[PDB]
Amino acid sequence: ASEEVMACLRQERSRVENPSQTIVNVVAENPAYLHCSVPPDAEHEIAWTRVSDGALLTAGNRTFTRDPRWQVSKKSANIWVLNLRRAEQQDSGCYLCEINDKHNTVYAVYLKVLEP
Amino acid sequence: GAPPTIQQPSMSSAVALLGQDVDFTCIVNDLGSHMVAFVKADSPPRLLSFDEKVFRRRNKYELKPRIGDLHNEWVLTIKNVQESDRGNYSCQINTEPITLSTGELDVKVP
Ligand SMILES: *[C@@H]1O[C@H](CO[C@@H]2O[C@@H](C)[C@@H](O)[C@@H](O)[C@@H]2O)[C@@H](O)[C@H](O)[C@H]1NC(C)=O
Ligand code: NA
Repeated sequence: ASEEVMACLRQERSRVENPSQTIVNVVAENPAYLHCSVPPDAEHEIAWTRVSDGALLTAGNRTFTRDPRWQVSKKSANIWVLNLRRAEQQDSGCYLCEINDKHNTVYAVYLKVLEP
Repeated sequence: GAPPTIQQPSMSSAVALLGQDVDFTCIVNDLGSHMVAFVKADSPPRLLSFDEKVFRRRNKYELKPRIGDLHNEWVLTIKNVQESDRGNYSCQINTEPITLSTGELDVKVP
């Protein structure tokens, strides 16, 4: 379990250390919220990817995956949110937010969904 | 009535020489309303294009969507390949589970 979390967080590639939570525990059947901070005063696009299979979940302003439980939104000026509307244990694992900035930032977030 | 499939020859593995442009082709039958993304399967994986849009570095990566005779060939070009471009490239279709085809690029220096 420790190996799994560390192997997720080691995938971050950033010049500015991730300012958000990078380990998120939730109970199954509740929503999960993963955050991606972008540079301020610039219009960056982001993309969220699920590492277990490599599935692209969202890219720019729109969901990419056809799994209807996922949405991306803007929480504030510089924070994007990947919203998982009903989490299940099998959603546990590593998620990556890639930003189209000059340093090609990747933030990694480990999601753990616990049994109800 | 078939689901999306990736047709031969897609995502052929290649050895290229430094400075060449390199194409990866993903031929998709029965794409329907599904979508196609190209990814560099490093660790972390890097998104190269999604649907008809190049995600970053438009002077490095180009996408030609829906070309060929049957308008079903998706072509990713990597410009001016360098040693850093070595590795695995994937074509992903957003089926569930995802449909993938991956090819490996080697780059040799003169
Ligand atoms: C390229 O891929 C080769 C085959 O490996 C499999 O597919 C890749 C994309 C990964 O998901 C890996 O876990 C699989 O075993 C590898 O043997 C080869 O080392 C890879 N090359 C590089 C440069 O990563
Ligand atoms: Na292959």
